[PDB]
Amino acid sequence: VHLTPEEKSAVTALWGKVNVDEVGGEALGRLLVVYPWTQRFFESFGDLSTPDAVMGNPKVKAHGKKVLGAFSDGLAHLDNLKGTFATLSELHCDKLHVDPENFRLLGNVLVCVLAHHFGKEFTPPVQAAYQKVVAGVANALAHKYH
Amino acid sequence: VHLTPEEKSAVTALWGKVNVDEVGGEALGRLLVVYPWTQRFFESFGDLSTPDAVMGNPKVKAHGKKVLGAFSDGLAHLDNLKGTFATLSELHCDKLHVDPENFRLLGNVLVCVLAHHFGKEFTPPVQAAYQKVVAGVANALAHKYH
Amino acid sequence: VLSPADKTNVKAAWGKVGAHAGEYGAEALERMFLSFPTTKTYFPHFDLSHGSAQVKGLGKKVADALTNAVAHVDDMPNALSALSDLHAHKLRVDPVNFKLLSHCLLVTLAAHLPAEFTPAVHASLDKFLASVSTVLTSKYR
Amino acid sequence: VLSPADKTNVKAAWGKVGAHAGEYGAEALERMFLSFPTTKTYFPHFDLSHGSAQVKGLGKKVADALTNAVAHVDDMPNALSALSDLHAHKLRVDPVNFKLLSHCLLVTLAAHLPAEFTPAVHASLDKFLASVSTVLTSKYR
Ligand code: HEM
Ligand code: HEM
Ligand code: HEM
Ligand code: HEM
Repeated sequence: VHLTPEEKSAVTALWGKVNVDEVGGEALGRLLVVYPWTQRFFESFGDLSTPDAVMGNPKVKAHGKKVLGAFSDGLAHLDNLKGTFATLSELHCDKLHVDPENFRLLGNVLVCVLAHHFGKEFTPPVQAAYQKVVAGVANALAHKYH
Repeated sequence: VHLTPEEKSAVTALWGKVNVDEVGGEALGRLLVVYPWTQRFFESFGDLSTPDAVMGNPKVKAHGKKVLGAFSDGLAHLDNLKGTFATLSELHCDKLHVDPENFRLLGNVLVCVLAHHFGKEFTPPVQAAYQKVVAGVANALAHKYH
Repeated sequence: VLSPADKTNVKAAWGKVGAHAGEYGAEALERMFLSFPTTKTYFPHFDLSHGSAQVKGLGKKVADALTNAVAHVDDMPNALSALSDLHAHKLRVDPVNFKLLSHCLLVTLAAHLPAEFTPAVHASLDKFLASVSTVLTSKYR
Repeated sequence: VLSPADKTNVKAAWGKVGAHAGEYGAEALERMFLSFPTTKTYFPHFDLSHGSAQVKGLGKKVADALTNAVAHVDDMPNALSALSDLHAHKLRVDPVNFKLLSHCLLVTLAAHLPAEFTPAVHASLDKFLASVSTVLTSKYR
């Protein structure tokens, strides 16, 4: 916000190495462990009693896949995140009642997961590019709130 | 990041009653009292040892006048806050080294001062309009940071 | 830490508020819903329109909690423990929102306390509401 | 609060850092400067270029402070008393920035501790850095 050409290239290059289903399950699981108040949306998901139970929960993993799948597709539209996520924004406000701070916490966790997964390849400049991305996506998802 | 027609009207109407010199001194003074770490930018301003010393400090009053004067000028350009404040944004980053969080704190104190001064006339809808404005001005002043 | 002067200031201001506390609580919530619309995400079951009895009712409870906190300013964690439990484990309001209601409570007090809301009292009230917010979020994880 | 399990988790994870303390501290600072440029407003007097002696030195001191805190996790306010004085009375870094460095420290640890950065340990580390930040800002007003 805004990404330089080199930053866009860095983002795209790293993401091409990502298993979206796995990274999605891991990020959502970690969100519910690290920031447990985020469990408030998932009472229907069954066992969230321990960190191992959250991480291994098939419904948590399923939702992680769904969310990060949408995130992944969004990376093809870095120059139009608001347009890309407008309808999802309206949904998250009007029907799901998700406080947009949740999007920011998820972004934080995603950055930590990428760092964990990629180690030294997740260099300070690569992180900086991803911070722009997760801020952009959270801002886009928050934009139609009212 | 946009005011409604009623919101712009509400902003302009209240501001017609604001003594920008007085309110500016009051808001800057209160910033230094309520968040005393902000005194870090005013080492040369003299006595800031007690609330009464801060509020009566002629350099605090004079600078408050200048700051809120620039704020006031910006209310004539609500659709173009970024452009209006670009030059001051660069100044605050490159020369003054002021963390933009300070702009947010000053916004909060200003809203408090308007509430204190105007009382019931500072209705919840009027406050909401002013919250958009102070967020907009802070974001504008932060925009050229790098 | 709240200083002896902070505590004196808080008791003075809240004392002047007196019997209006419940009204001011509802006003603060209304200010919050209007200024910071994301806070409305916690209230899909409320009518949030101006004058709403649901907002008035919550406003009274919030105000009573603050009265109790003032009455127990030296033992706030225990006084607010049931509310810390409720917010941490049931309501699960993201901690960022407490600063938003705190600001709106300040603004409400400022709008009703022409004489009392001096810079020193403003500072003490801000510290006090931040302290209450910290207690209310202390059991979140 | 840090649970007894949090304390065990932090001591294990930070113990692994060992002699890399300086390196990781400096990396966390660089990550912060790059990701959150407003934080550079506190360092107009530093060469912030990669590999700078000033950033390396501060990195080491930040890390040793964290080591001190981990070793005295039961009484961090006393252990960090001089540093909380320094930040409150002299440096006067806005409290919002502590979350930013904390996040960058957390990222640095994740990038360097593949075996030890489990979900539970991630939670404990995040809580610990938040607690340290709280202590460091406790005297601000
Ligand atoms: C990058 C951030 C996110 C993206 C791109 C995203 C995307 C999505 C998508 C595509 C859906 C399905 C919508 C539909 O069925 O029409 C969804 C549903 C949902 N999302 Fe989000 N989401 C994000 C973050 C979050 C977070 C952080 C939370 C809560 C902590 C959340 C809570 C929910 C809930 C509760 C549902 C409904 C799930 C269900 O009915 O099974 N979302 N989201
Ligand atoms: C709406 C927000 C603000 C606006 C529009 C603004 C505008 C200005 C202007 C116009 C000047 C130059 C005055 C002159 O002509 O001499 C100035 C200087 C300055 N500002 Fe800002 N300001 C804002 C907020 C702040 C805040 C919150 C801080 C710090 C807490 C700050 C720190 C400073 C400093 C240290 C100077 C130089 C003072 C000196 O000469 O010693 N500003 N600002
Ligand atoms: C000074 C800060 C706060 C205080 C003192 C406070 C106090 C209270 C009290 C006393 C209740 C009633 C509990 C009961 O009926 O058993 C309550 C409920 C509730 N609060 Fe908090 N609260 C605070 C901050 C917040 C914030 C910032 C939010 C969200 C933005 C929030 C959301 C809620 C919700 C959704 C309920 C349940 C209302 C209902 O469904 O009836 N609170 N709070
Ligand atoms: C985990 C949080 C933090 C820890 C443990 C920490 C620790 C330290 C330590 C040990 C020193 C050196 C003290 C000395 O040499 O006497 C220091 C100095 C300093 N810190 Fe903090 N700090 C933290 C957060 C921050 C943040 C977030 C900022 C700003 C973004 C900051 C800005 C500074 C500055 C400007 C100095 C002076 C550097 C110099 O000129 O030598 N600190 N800190």
